[PDB]
Amino acid sequence: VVTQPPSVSGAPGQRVTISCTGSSSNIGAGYDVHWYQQLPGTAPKLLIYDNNNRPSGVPDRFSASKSGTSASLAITGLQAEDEADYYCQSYDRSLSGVFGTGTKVTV
Amino acid sequence: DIQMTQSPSSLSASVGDRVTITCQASQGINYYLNWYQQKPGKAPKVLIYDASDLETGVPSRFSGGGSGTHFTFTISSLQTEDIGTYYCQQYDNLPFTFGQGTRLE
Amino acid sequence: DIQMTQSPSSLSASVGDRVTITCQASQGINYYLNWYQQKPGKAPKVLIYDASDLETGVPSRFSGGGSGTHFTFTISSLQTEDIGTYYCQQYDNLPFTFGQGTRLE
Amino acid sequence: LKESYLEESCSTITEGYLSVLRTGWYTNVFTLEVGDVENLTCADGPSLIKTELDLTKSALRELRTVSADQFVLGAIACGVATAAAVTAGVAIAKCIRLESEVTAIKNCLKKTNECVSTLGCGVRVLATAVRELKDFVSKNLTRAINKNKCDIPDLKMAVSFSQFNRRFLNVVRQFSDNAGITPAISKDLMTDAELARAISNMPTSAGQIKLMLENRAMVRRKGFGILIGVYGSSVIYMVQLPIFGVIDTPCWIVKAAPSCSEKKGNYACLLREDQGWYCQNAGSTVYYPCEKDCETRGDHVFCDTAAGINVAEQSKECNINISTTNYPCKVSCGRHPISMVALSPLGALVACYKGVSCSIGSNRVGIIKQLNKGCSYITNQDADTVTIDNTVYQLSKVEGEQHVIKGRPVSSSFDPVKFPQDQFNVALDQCFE
Amino acid sequence: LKESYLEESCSTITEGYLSVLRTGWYTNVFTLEVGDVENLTCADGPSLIKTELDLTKSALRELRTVSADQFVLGAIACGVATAAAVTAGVAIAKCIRLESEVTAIKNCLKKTNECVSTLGCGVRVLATAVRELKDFVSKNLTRAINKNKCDIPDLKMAVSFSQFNRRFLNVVRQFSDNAGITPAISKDLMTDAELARAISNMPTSAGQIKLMLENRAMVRRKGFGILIGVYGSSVIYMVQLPIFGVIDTPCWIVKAAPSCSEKKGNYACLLREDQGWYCQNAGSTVYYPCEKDCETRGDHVFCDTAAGINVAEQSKECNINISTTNYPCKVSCGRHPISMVALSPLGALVACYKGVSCSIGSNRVGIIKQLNKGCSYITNQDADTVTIDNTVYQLSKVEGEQHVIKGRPVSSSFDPVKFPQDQFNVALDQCFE
Amino acid sequence: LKESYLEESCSTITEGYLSVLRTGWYTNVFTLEVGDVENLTCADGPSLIKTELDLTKSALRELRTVSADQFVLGAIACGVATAAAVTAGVAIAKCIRLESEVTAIKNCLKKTNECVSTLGCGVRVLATAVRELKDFVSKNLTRAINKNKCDIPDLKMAVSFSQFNRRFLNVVRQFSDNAGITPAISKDLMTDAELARAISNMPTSAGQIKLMLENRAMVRRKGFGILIGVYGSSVIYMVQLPIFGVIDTPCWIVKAAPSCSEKKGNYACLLREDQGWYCQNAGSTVYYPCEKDCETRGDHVFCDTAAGINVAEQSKECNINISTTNYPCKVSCGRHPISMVALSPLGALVACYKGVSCSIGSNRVGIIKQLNKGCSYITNQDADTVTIDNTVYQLSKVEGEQHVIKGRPVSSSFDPVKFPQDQFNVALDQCFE
Amino acid sequence: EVQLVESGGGLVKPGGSLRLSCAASGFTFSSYSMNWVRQAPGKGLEWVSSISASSSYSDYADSAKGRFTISRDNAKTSLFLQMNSLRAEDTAIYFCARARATGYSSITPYFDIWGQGTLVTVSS
Amino acid sequence: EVQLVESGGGLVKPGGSLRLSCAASGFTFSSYSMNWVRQAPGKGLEWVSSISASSSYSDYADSAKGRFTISRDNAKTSLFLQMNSLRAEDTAIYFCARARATGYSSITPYFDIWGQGTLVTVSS
Ligand SMILES: *[C@@H]1O[C@H](CO)[C@@H](O[C@@H]2O[C@H](CO)[C@@H](O)[C@H](O)[C@H]2NC(C)=O)[C@H](O)[C@H]1NC(C)=O
Ligand SMILES: *[C@@H]1O[C@H](CO)[C@@H](O[C@@H]2O[C@H](CO)[C@@H](O)[C@H](O)[C@H]2NC(C)=O)[C@H](O)[C@H]1NC(C)=O
Ligand SMILES: *[C@@H]1O[C@H](CO)[C@@H](O[C@@H]2O[C@H](CO)[C@@H](O)[C@H](O)[C@H]2NC(C)=O)[C@H](O)[C@H]1NC(C)=O
Ligand SMILES: *[C@@H]1O[C@H](CO)[C@@H](O)[C@H](O)[C@H]1NC(C)=O
Ligand SMILES: *[C@@H]1O[C@H](CO)[C@@H](O)[C@H](O)[C@H]1NC(C)=O
Ligand SMILES: *[C@@H]1O[C@H](CO)[C@@H](O)[C@H](O)[C@H]1NC(C)=O
Ligand SMILES: *[C@@H]1O[C@H](CO)[C@@H](O)[C@H](O)[C@H]1NC(C)=O
Ligand SMILES: *[C@@H]1O[C@H](CO)[C@@H](O)[C@H](O)[C@H]1NC(C)=O
Ligand SMILES: *[C@@H]1O[C@H](CO)[C@@H](O)[C@H](O)[C@H]1NC(C)=O
Repeated sequence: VVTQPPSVSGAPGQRVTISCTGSSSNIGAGYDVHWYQQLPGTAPKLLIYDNNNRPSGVPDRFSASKSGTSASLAITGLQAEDEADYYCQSYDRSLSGVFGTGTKVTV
Repeated sequence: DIQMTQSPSSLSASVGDRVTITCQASQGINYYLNWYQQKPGKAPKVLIYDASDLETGVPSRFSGGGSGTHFTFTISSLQTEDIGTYYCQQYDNLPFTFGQGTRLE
Repeated sequence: DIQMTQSPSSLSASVGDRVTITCQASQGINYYLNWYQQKPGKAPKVLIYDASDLETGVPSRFSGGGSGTHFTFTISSLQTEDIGTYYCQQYDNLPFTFGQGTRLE
Repeated sequence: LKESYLEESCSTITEGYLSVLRTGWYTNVFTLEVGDVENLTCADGPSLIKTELDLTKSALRELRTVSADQFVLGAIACGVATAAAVTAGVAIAKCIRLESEVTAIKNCLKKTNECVSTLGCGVRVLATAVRELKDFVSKNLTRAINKNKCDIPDLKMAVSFSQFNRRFLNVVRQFSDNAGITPAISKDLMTDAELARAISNMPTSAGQIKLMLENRAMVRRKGFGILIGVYGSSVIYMVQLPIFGVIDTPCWIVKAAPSCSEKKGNYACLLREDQGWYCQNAGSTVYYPCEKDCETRGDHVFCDTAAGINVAEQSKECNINISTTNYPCKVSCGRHPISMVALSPLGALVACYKGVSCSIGSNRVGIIKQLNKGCSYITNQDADTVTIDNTVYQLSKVEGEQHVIKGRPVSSSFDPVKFPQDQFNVALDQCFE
Repeated sequence: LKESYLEESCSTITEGYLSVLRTGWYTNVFTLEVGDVENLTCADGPSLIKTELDLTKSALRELRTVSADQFVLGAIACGVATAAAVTAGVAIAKCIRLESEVTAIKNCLKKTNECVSTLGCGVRVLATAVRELKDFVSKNLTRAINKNKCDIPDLKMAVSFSQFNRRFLNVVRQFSDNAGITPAISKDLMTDAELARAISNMPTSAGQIKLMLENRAMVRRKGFGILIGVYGSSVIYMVQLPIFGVIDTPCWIVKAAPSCSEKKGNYACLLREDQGWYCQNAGSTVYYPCEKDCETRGDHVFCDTAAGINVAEQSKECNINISTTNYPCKVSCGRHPISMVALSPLGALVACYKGVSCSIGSNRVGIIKQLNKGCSYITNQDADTVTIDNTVYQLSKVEGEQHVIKGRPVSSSFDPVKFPQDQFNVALDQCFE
Repeated sequence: LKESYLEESCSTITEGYLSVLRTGWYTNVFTLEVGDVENLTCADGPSLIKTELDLTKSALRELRTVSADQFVLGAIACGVATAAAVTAGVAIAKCIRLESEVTAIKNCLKKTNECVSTLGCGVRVLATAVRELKDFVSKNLTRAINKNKCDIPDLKMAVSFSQFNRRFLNVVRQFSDNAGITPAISKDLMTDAELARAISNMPTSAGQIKLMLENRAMVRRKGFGILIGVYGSSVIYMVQLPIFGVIDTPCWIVKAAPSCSEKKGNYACLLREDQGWYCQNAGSTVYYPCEKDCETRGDHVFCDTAAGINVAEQSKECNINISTTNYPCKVSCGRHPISMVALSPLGALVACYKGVSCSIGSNRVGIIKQLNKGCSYITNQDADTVTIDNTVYQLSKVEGEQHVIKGRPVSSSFDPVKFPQDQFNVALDQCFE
Repeated sequence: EVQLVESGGGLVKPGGSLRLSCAASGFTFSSYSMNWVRQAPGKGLEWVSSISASSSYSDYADSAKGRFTISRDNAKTSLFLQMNSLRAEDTAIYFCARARATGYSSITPYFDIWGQGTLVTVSS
Repeated sequence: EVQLVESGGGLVKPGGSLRLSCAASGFTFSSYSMNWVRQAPGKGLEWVSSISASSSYSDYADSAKGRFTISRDNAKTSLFLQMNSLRAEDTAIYFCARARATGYSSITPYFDIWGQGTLVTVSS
């Protein structure tokens, strides 16, 4: 299983950092990490792919990294639009595609 | 002696599951690895020889591969009669060490 | 025995001169050739080993190369303390014949 | 497989090939432990052991000197493909060369023959130790060469030694001859036990794993090796295996032969220049113009994405009505009616014009038919052979569904431009009308 | 040999070569008997025999995985030649791969090492047994490996075994590294004795037999091998030897260099594009644009008819009437004068224009002449060397007769077309007037 | 290194490479003394010595039969380069083949393993004896093979023999496979000891000696060998090592990618066709159009002057305001906008047009930039990777000074000619205006 | 626009069967791997199954093995999930996703385009 | 015209220093090796030193080693010889020469273009 903290919070303009702690079968097996945002009542939106590449049309203040068996998404300049679930995703050598437990951000 | 580490010590899986078992020698043993099934309270039964070759009696869902030092055995779709204990056994040199034996539940 | 012909039997050069010395075995000695400097009234001192390798603390102006049968040694810019007699020495087989020794003055 | 004869242009498109496309590299770093050899010296005389030992030590001392350096579309693409491969590999070797990274690699291989390592530059190389020679040198040969005597009566020692060093000497030959970057992964760089073990460790989907384990001769053939160096008495090198990050997408191959017509007795020939492999990649049509790029195994064509040139999705209009799409389908045109056979997978195109006598026949029956003048499409079911004059071509006996997309050839329906009549690799509307 | 300098196009034609054109394939099917090896196991420990045995048994197990997958005229021709050869070979292996025919082949080779067999698909293959390894494994090694012990003191058998299996291991490498189809016939696929037998068994005229027995290095070069597979413990593979069904017909080679002239001080050039080998085959001129295929030994030029493009018999008018002929002689033309040497067999064409300084000289004399600017023809009798600024070209000291066919060069006698002036591979009358 | 991005033509020129250019050949005539072998016969039965002896004698008897026989500039240059090399070597072998020369060469090698000799044709060849096998056959094997009955119990003899003959058998394999002219100098033709000795004997300046002794892998790679023949029981062959008579002159390499621009939504493109290596030789600019010609080590590019085409000294104006130079700078032009990456030494050119999504990224940061459409130059400091849709190219992490030579691209500033719009390898002013 | 549109979601009694359908439009559907993902109400995303670009490979979560069957019609540009033996725990929104990967470092796919999903309810 | 022009030659007291300069003009100076040659009055020519085309190699006669230093500026198209510790025996005419070689048989250079030379006098 890939684990995230159940929630994080901060004032507008804070940095908040969401961890995605995987294991030696997934993130530690060399598979990269992806992050999705899901605003309430919508399908998820891809925020990040291949650890840190950012799609067109995602604000430059979302930034992410992978290191060891872990990854993190730093939401710099936290803002009212970030009131969403954030799911990391990877792939597992046994389970194949594994989403994390998903972290709600609260502004 | 070739030590025959074998993992995982106990699988459990559903019918239809593509279960896989690993055996890993302490040396190069070429392809000289056999896999056996023992059903509870039965004499063992050979499934694979030479790391990869199906014994004539056994269902073609069984399979295996690897050479040298890491070997793998897979039941490509577990069936209810496949519940049992699986052992690898090198024959590269005397004595013919069996693996630890992995139950599969 | 490997005979170790070494040439020229003597040299003279200025400071700064890129003097070069040759040693030539009677057989193949692979790369098993050492070069020694003997200052007058001193025990010899090793400068190069294995045809090419600087002994520790040897000034990096010294150098050598070659393999098989022909070997060379060069002082890439002579210095006043480098005056002395240079000997090659094979060790490809017993006895470890030294070369004739070439006096550099 | 499927094959449409496009009558409008004397060209086949063969479809239903699936795809495998290399999209990255997986690094396996091999520490071949040459062992204590530079502390052993035979000094008694000529001997079997001395000869193998001198070869081993001479090869090692040689290897320390070896180092790496730390529009006609085909020439372009295969230029980029090789440049990209070496640059991708060299960029990783240049991390591993750092002494902090070698010593980490060597240390994790202390008590295991296989290690997964993350370089400081973040690449998660696999690492492997080869010790068979070191174990021999340390346990057997070091004990046999007493006091530099080594013409011992044990010939089993000398013959054994010539077996164990065989791999090492072969690795030295290959890196030295290729100046540190081999073009392919020999059995001596990576034995087939290690390739299967390395494949099984790739961070990839099980579909690719099974596909790679079956096609491991291709995995070996697409990868390449780079010499890192000699460190202590280990040679360190690395092998870049392919990662096939695109599979199972459609590919097709376009074949063409000269289409001509004798307008007032003058052959207004035309030939399609856009021949070769195409694939869909991730919603883009990709063209692989160089013949080194792509190789088939059954339905799977193994291409390299670094060789591909993207072509507009409209470009398949050249396979549907080239006469009348506005996309610039590339053709050559000119006066001279070359007569030739183009062997497609499921049949042959047979261009047969004034002069040569073309016929088709079967081994059971001899001549079945004399072909008409003009381009003909001979399915591998119509005949076993085609002949062009005295030349005989055996056809590929392969099951598949041939089709004809009918239409009056362009050469026979448009007028050639008066001047220049001969034009090479031009958009079609410059040749005709 | 004869050589005419065609003054008016700065091109030589060299004549008096004799064709030797491959027109079919002869199959030799080899049963290499690897022997009983899978019943032998060494189980006491490391041993010399065990290592050679494990290499043999592993190579055999590896081999079972191997099987085969199944205008710019040069790119066209050499593709067809490659595809036709493989398809012609594979079509026979698909016969032999039938168990109904392996078993016949194997049975006729029961008591003879050589057999002539007709496949059910009608081809009369030769069949050959190689037994030397089976004989050793059966009569020697099976007798020595008592009860899986084989750390045995008879070191003759370990060293001897490593000699007998060497052919087998070389065959396995050559097929595996090429995925079942070798590019050429190694000494390991077919030894010199077997090739001499195979040539002597071909259904061909004694003239071919004698010629093939002399040039057997070429026969080995044009043939190729296909793996048919492993059946029991015999590897079966086949060698397609060439059949040279056309010999002794005339061939010639055309060489050209840029013929330029400074009309109004700016240059105009043309280059003949129809360069390379030509032969008369069966009363048709055949052009061989591949530089890979045609290959001289003495006067004999060996070519593959599958690589040939038929050209109209009028095409030799480009060697007499190029200014006046109505055949579309292909040239390139344009502004920029390349200065270069084209080495013909009996001499050198020397293009020397404004810029470089060209001279000819002999080792005995030094500079003999400073060449006039313009294309010049230098027989190997006029000088030993030609130079182009600092570059020196040694000439072929080959006896033959040289001719000059005089005429004012085309590019000096016709006015260039004003636009487009630079045209690649066009019929001559599109460049001039 | 320096790299000027020439904005107006989407091409880099990379500068500050130094030059090494082959300008002659140095001959070493090896005499490999095969020994007394054909006076020894094993006649008792199968034996180890008999098998090695039979291979040695059969190989020698084989080798006696082996003998040698004695504008798109790229295809021209690599044609001339090979023809010149072989003709220069053959012309020397044809002197050495004279029995009056062989006997002189052999005689001076009576007393020494190395001799310098002047042939009667004046060439001052080096000559070398290889003699280890003769010494074994004479001192050991003749005494052991005795009255035939060579199946002696001494297996050290048999294993020893299989070591000494191994070089000889490899020389036979290489000359026989290549029909007497090897493409490169194996370790079996010339060992590292002999190559270093031969280099140190060359009549050349000390700078070349030091440079060649450092780059001796290149010397081995540029040279080639020719079989003279078998004389008595010596095989005699010669190795042509290069002489690098031009060094240290400037070189540069020009790279280009399609400079497209859109007019009314129609693309117009040009590509520079004058790509590849250039050097100054002796006050002449020389162009090396074929990709086999030149190879880099560090700053030194090792070209062959026989491949070079002299180009006017004005031709460097194609690198500075090609938009107005009067020199006919060769370009292709046409409609179809290829999107591609050209990897330069210090960076990448990235042609990126309507369609593909091009981006640059760093392993530490991901996407740095989405590239603008149009040709872009990406220094290897701006990013670690470039992508073209899903394709990723790793950039060369090499230090050097990148430069930009600014200017509005030609295709953005001149109107294309309406017809023919697609033109291949033409002087630029035929594409525009 | 590049759009996926799921359909066929509804209410099913436990042990029932259902067939979700995801029509794809605006893109070269035969080029892309396709996926189904689901979300139990207020829970995290669960990957369900995947199919390769021309159906040669199919993957399932352990909850989906045997019970579900993914398929695609590249001519209808439609993705299907047959479902059987639906448990109450299978009550979820199911999204189809276009899946994409770059092979450079590793092959882990990511879901660039998502459909708006269809609610499947499994209850009495 | 292809011309070399030496300058800077004059009278120097023994132990003094001097710097000869040879401007090159009319040719692609960066392509050619350059040499200094001298002639003691009425004596034969003596080679003094040489520099490779891009200055990567420099050679000196045993009389010149350490005392002289040859250098070139390929941008100024100028060749220089620094001279130090000038002995009375260094009194000579010094010529610069363009140097050229054909590599065919051996690399021995020859001096195709010479400057008219600058007289250096070393005396009290
Ligand atoms: C190399 O050395 C090892 C270790 O000494 C040898 O292994 C022994 O082999 C003999 C064979 O008769 C056995 O009796 C011993 O039990 C083995 N182990 C030990 C620890 O002695 C090995 O035979 C030697 N030779 C080779 C080729 O490996
Ligand atoms: C392999 O075995 C054969 C016989 O099976 C050996 O041949 C015999 O060798 C002995 C000793 O040389 C002779 O006395 C016999 O006359 C030979 N023939 C027979 C039928 O016994 C042979 O030497 C063995 N070894 C090899 C390498 O062949
Ligand atoms: C080949 O013959 C030479 C010459 O007889 C052998 O060299 C002798 O070897 C013995 C044993 O090592 C020494 O006692 C002698 O001093 C050596 N020299 C001479 C002149 O006898 C050599 O051993 C033989 N074998 C090989 C492989 O060379
Ligand atoms: C092996 O050689 C190295 C070379 O420095 C030396 O340090 C080491 O002590 C040697 N070991 C033995 C066992 O000879
Ligand atoms: C066929 O020609 C028409 C008319 O020129 C063109 O609009 C269309 O794109 C072409 N269609 C195909 C499938 O090539
Ligand atoms: C050799 O192996 C085959 C295959 O197992 C077997 O049928 C045969 O009996 C064996 N023969 C001997 C002599 O062991
Ligand atoms: C050259 O032209 C004339 C007529 O123009 C023709 O008769 C003659 O045959 C041509 N040359 C040759 C060699 O045929
Ligand atoms: C070696 O062979 C040649 C030719 O057979 C013969 O003339 C010579 O006498 C032989 N010498 C010995 C020592 O056998
Ligand atoms: C530019 O082209 C003109 C052509 O007249 C030429 O004179 C000039 O030297 C070229 N280079 C520069 C930098 O102007």
